[PDB]
Amino acid sequence: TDIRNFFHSK
Amino acid sequence: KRRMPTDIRNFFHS
Amino acid sequence: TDIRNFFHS
Amino acid sequence: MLEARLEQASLLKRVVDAIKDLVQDCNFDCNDSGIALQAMDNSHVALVSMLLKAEGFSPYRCDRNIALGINLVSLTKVLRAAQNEDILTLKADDSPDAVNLMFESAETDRISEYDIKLMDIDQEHLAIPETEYAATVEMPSAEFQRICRDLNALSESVVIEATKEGVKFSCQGDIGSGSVTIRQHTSVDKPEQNVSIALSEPVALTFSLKYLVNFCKATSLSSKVTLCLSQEVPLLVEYGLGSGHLRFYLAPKIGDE
Amino acid sequence: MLEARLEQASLLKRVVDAIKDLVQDCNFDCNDSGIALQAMDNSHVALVSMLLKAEGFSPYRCDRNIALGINLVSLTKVLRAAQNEDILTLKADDSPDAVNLMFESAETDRISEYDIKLMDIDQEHLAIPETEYAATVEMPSAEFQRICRDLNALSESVVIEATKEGVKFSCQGDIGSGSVTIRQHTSVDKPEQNVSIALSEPVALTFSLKYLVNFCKATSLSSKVTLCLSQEVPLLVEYGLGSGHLRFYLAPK
Amino acid sequence: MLEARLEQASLLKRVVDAIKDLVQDCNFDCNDSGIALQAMDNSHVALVSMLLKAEGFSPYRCDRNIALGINLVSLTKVLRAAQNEDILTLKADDSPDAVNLMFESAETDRISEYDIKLMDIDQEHLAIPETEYAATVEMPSAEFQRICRDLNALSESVVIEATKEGVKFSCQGDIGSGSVTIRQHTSVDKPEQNVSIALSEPVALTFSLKYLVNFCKATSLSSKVTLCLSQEVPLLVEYGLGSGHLRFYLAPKI
Repeated sequence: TDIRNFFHSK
Repeated sequence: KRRMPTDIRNFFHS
Repeated sequence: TDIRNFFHS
Repeated sequence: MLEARLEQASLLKRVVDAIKDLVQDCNFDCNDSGIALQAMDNSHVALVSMLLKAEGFSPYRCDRNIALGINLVSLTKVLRAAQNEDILTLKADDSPDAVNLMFESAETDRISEYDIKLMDIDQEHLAIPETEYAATVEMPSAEFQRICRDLNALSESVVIEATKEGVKFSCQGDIGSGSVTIRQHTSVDKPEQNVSIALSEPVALTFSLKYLVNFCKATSLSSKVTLCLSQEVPLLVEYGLGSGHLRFYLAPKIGDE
Repeated sequence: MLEARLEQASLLKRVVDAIKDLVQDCNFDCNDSGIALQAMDNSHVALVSMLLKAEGFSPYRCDRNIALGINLVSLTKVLRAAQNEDILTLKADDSPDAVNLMFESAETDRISEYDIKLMDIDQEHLAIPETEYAATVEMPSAEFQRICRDLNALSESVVIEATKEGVKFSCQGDIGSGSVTIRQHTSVDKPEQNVSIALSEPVALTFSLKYLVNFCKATSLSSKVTLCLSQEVPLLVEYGLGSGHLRFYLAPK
Repeated sequence: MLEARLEQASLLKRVVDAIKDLVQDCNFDCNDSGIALQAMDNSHVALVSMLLKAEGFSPYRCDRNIALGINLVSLTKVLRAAQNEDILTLKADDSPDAVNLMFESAETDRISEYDIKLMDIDQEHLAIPETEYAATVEMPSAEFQRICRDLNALSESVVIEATKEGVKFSCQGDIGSGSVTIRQHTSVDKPEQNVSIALSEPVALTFSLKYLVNFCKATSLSSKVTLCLSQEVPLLVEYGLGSGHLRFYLAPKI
């Protein structure tokens, strides 16, 4: 549900 | 609940 | 503040 | 089965918007003559009587008599998804659990398709008799709507007095009193403002302005409205649909409110 | 006996819509010159001064001086029942408890009639002195309304600075600061957007934007607005009615 | 230090209006490229990626890289005071405490100036990996907005099914079910109603209609909208700005 499961940080 | 006088069912038959 | 400081009653 | 298509969805949208705020849940009785509706409001003070004649649909096909019990708020939400200039097709199976609506774009290959779950509604149909009315008033529908809105801002009840001079809508309230008097206006260059008064006997009755304001939500259906009055019978407010009609019956106010 | 007939009812509609949100209950003082109104708001920061000259009424007949005490919300509810292009007839007896309003349609042979109960209002009359203003600004009413609403979205107070170059409306808030500067502007093609500034002395005063936004509800009355300023007198915001005027006076902060 | 002047302010006005209801406070990263923005909503369900390329400003001049932390409601209040056809000038100094906006009247000699106090925003930057989508749909932005609103009146979720024939948006709710099927469409003189499907493999994914309705507030920016779908990646809804883009990424409902 979290978009950050598809886009790596930094 | 009783029908009140302002009620179209007093004017039009079943 | 308060219009009546400029116009006499 | 049932299949009936309107070339322009506008009418049905407009028809549903003129009824939904008065009555929510109703049966659409479909037969060879077309799609009819008769429904009373929850307080049983007003009655909606609609006939959409088969003439108005280009293919109309109703193999057996069918009652589609529909929630008008749901139908309004679905109809809002149709464009005014779409092709609308209403469909139903022989043993339907839902009603199917199809909106087809005139330009482009766009197809919107919806299935509305039906309701089980037992409708208490009344026999409305072919009355010869003492007073028949043909007037601009928008003018009647403004009269009703204006007087509703001042009061809850309106007295309608139809005589040889004209018809007078009067009311009284906390602010004071008010009246709007119209006389027939035999033709004009722009004939949308005509007033016709056919009278055989004076009438004077009191009605709820809330219900009349709700009735005036049919103003979008026609530029003229017809008021039919007689002592001891309900008021009839009629909007013509052409190959069909929408009628509102309102019992007069009898109280001390 | 009083009878005052307006050829287009819109005028009274817009005047009452321009007054009601500032002052609710008001006296209409009727005399030979016409219909006058003077009222302060409930917090006594602004003053409404309206004059409707007899010239604007087709027959004007006011036999005696009389005060019509009216609740403007009730009057607004009744006035909404008139069309913009209707003929309005106002009538009153010499010792009245109510006022008679008549709306006649131009085309259709329709007649509407209302009787509005009057109220008793204690008359606060103020003496407004013949002022020579240091700054006089004529500008589009819609532009002044846009400026007032824009800056009211940012702050509660506006500084009006009239100088030789032009007029500057400035404000400061938690978000930051803002300013709109207008200059002397005459045009020969589109003259509705003209700005004239007559200055004899630079002026700088602070005012409540809430009251100015309420003043700008008179925008429907005229395409031009006049702002009159001096360092020690209240701001004057004036809208011309053709046969009369609607003026708002605002004490500085 | 930083100056970006818009020849017609409307663009920025619409751009901020397409973003404000999704994300409140954002960093506008200004560099030699122009002005970029990357922001997740408070959900962490969607991601906004905006690029306004240097080409679009009359002079664009950025001496040093700068992050302008702006509250979008305040920026909307300031931008509402500009006309669509005003001349817009954005400026910022080195180490700024505020951002300066100037609106110049075309006709009159009227000048508006606003200074918006900047914010300190810790945003956690994300890496967008430049994706190849299985299905790419080009369609009228207004039609997509109408579809999203229509289906949002009936349900919370929409299934988008892309095939070679066309695209089907379907939903299920208490009222019943609904679907809008659009087809691959070409027109010559009127190309505003064209629909293109570039597909290598059929796709079918489910998304939140609330977020799509919020995305469709960018409809005023372009007459075309692009939907990009593939399994294991988020949906991409892209609006072209003319020398720049506004992109929304939405994770599917699992």
